[PDB]
Amino acid sequence: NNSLMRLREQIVKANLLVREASYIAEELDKRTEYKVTLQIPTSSLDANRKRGSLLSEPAIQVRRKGKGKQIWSLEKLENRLLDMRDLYQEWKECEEDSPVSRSYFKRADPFYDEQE
Amino acid sequence: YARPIIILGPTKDRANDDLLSEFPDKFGSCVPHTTRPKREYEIDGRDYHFVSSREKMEKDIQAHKFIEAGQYNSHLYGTSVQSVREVAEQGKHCILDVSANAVRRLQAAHLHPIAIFIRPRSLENVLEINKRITEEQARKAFDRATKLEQEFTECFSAIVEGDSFEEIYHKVKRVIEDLS
Repeated sequence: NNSLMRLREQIVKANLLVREASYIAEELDKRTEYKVTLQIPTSSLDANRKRGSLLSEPAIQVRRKGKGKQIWSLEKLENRLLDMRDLYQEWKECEEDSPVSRSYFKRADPFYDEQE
Repeated sequence: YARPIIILGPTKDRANDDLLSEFPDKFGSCVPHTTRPKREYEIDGRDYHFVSSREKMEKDIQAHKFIEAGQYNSHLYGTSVQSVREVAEQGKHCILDVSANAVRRLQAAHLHPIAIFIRPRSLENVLEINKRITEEQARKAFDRATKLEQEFTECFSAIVEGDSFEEIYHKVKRVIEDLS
């Protein structure tokens, strides 16, 4: 049951982060849905755990309207948050409002990956 | 070949956004150049054309290789004729967020832009079409729009007016389709 308690605490962590990502995304007018799901990483298979152990850890379903859906790892959301927070504070502190500043914020998208 | 777009006047930015997000197959934004390093969530040739040499770029700016160039937070950003040109070939109207001077520059480059000035009838008119802006802020827009029309009248393909942004957006839509 230690894998249960570990999974449980991870799902709590992910539950919160997904909420913070969603909010910043909304503020920056880059609306994006973050949903928590499971995945079974290759590590869980190569770690020959005791039978009865859960293989799952949280992963993040990332959805953007008229674009598609993708999975991020929790670690990846956690890292991207470093960038989203940065971009947000940069936005909140910008006193510029020029063609270049506008475009800079419009184009900056750490929230979803075009993948093409 | 689709004609590039520049909207000007009050509410231009919301009009710009709505066109891009509401009709994404017909409208596009071009890829600007920047001297800023690429970040992990960006992609060369999609987010920006990332340039390795600020000096080469400053030189290209001085030689009018961009229709608009600026600095923001230590880095140079430029919009090039070829980027604009490249969106147009793909049958999309390049939605351009650029100064009114970029219009003569686009004209000369043979891009045949569609420049549209959203013209407010009064100070309260701004309050009608820009219900978001404040009384202090709505005033200074009329002043910018009057001086804008005084200088660049001859650069406009069309001028739109309304009592609501709904009326104006509707009209911007029609001017574009009419002139192409």
